[PDB]
Amino acid sequence: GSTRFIKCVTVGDGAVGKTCMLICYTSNKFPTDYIPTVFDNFSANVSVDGSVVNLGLWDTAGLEDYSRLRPLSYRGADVFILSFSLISRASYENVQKKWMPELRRFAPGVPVVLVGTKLDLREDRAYLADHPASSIITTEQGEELRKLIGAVAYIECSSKTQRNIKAVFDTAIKVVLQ
Ligand SMILES: Nc1nc2c(ncn2[C@@H]2O[C@H](COP(=O)(O)OP(=O)(O)NP(=O)(O)O)[C@@H](O)[C@H]2O)c(=O)[nH]1
Ligand SMILES: [Mg+2]
Repeated sequence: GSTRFIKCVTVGDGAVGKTCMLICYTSNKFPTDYIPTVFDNFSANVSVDGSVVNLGLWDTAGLEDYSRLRPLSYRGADVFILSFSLISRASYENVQKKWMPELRRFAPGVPVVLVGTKLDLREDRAYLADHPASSIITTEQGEELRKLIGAVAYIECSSKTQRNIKAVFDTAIKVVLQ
């Protein structure tokens, strides 16, 4: 009758973990193989701050070949999740250079939740030992990116260890409702 339906579109570079995060959100576990390029999702009656909502999750591919389809998905969106990987400075720079400009262009004033993915790798000593320090985005650098591009919230998460997965989508709801 009145339950709000929220269209939330997740975007960001190839291989940052957008699909794993959508899958992890409903299944509460890390999908370790057979990951499709896109897996749309939904959760019903999600209660955030006592308010109940249907959250529709549109997955999008980061692939360059699908760049003309993406704006078709942006149409009618209530909120975007804009993802980059915490162990990829390149993905972080693409947020500034590629993703935020496109969202601003096709969907001005739609709130953006910035999300840094793969938090487990940022905290993994072998991973850190074997990659340049400059590749790694620290929380202060993510929060700065949030202000710089004008996103409304910033969440760091790991699908692999289930850190802050629920917070990503609870934040997506809050930003639409508050
Ligand atoms: N260590 C770690 N790996 C992750 C995490 N999430 C995703 N991955 C790994 O990251 C790779 C890409 O994940 P995927 O969800 O397919 O990324 P995507 O952003 O949907 N890629 P596309 O843009 O091509 O659809 C996979 O190898 C996957 O296991 C995470 O939290 N931690
Ligand atoms: Mg995907």
